Amino acid sequence: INSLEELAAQELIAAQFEGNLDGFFCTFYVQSKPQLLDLESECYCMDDFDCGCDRIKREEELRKLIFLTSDVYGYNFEEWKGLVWKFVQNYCPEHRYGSTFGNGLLIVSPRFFMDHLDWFQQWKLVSSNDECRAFLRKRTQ
Amino acid sequence: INSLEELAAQELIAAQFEGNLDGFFCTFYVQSKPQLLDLESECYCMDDFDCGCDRIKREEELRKLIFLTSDVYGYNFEEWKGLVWKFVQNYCPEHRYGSTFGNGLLIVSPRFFMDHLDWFQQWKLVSSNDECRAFLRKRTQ
Repeated sequence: INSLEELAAQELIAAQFEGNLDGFFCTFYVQSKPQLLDLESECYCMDDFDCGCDRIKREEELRKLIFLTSDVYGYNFEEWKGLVWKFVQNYCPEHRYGSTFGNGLLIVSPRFFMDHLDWFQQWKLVSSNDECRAFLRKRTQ
Repeated sequence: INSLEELAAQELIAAQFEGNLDGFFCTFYVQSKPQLLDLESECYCMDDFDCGCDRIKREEELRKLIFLTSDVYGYNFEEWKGLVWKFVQNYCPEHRYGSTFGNGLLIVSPRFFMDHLDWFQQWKLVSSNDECRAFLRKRTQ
């Protein structure tokens, strides 16, 4: 049922989303049981200085919440979006020196992806920070 | 022993620079023997997955080079500035609920400072990424 529901979405991504959910410096994956510990770090700055481990730890915390809140029926969808927005705010594109750029990773369950197909289709077309902020703004309904 | 040079700098900072070297999301200190090892991390990812450690290691690496190359006479100033650009490029403030809008930290030798005071005044009154881009890339003087 986990594979079975994951399979339909992965087939649906192939069919209608051209094999991917890449958006603006961020892509979504659709998995029933993600290996979230494989996406973590162990990070200490010594001698009490913000080296940037916090930024890392915050990113992991938010990816986790974005998944866990997606993996249940009926979570507040605007509050979910606000979490994505905080992730997006905290992301800082690892642009490999020259003119290269990379994508932040987020994960959502298959049930959630398939309750929100139109939304994930728009996600892919986001082209700026300014559009992104508008797209993720917490509407009432 | 080598404080004499630092204090000559600290006196000029207080006297002629309003007591700081803050610029556009970044700050210079002037130190003869900085404790760069204090300003460090020991952190790793798990998977092949880039968890954001690479950006921190790069930051330290560049910070240290920025200091070491300032700590001798006659280094290629344009190339020195090139390191500063790569540092700024690789920097990003941590953002959660707008504020805070924080500063990166660089350190430079007393003598390097005292041979480029004029350049350091211009560094302060930068206030955009494009002003930063131009100021660092354009042949000085």
